[PDB]
Amino acid sequence: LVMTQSPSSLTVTAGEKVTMICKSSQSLLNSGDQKNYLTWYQQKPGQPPKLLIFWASTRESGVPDRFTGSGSGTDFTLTISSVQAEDLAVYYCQNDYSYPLTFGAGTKLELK
Amino acid sequence: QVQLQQSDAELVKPGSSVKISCKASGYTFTDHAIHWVKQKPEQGLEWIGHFSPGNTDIKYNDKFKGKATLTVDRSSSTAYMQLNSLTSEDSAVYFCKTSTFFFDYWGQGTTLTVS
Repeated sequence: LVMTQSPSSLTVTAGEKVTMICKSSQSLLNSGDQKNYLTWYQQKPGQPPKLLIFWASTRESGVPDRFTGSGSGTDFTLTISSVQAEDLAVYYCQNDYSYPLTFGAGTKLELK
Repeated sequence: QVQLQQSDAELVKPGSSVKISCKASGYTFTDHAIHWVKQKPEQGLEWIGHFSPGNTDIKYNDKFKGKATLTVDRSSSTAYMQLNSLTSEDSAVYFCKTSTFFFDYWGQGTTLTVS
């Protein structure tokens, strides 16, 4: 099971909106409980990854409203409505549906 | 607070073997599985496997079956990972982490450089 992220990297100015994509080869929708088992991690440099979103759209405790996960099935997006200096990171999507728990190659956010 | 202290950075000669530690505290050790993640030096995470303490359920990523072996010492709340036959492929930062998105605590990482 393959997770494809795009873009690999991108450069914004703080203030601007940004979108990154995560496709999976196979659907992450479990009709068991009707949730997409897709997780987003923010990893800043010199730092461990940090949970942002789980079940495609549900935002972890503490994470600002400017991060919005969407999509279902095989096609997901993460959107930062207004990028802040503190958002400089690599963003990874992880398959939390079946073993092995594969990650995307990540989208690296850089700033001007 | 919850803490995961990982062992210090390791500089090591090829075909050699290393053992990362992950000392847990501030939570009952047996509640949550320890997962291990390889961060490739450029960009990329690879899930190595997990070790559920209490229930001795140990999953490995096929990629790492043979490279990685996950032990645990319950008396001291410590997860271990051992890496064997090290090539410069294995040069990376290695993280221990708790659970699959329900508990979210990571180690500060352990760099492993192979020259």
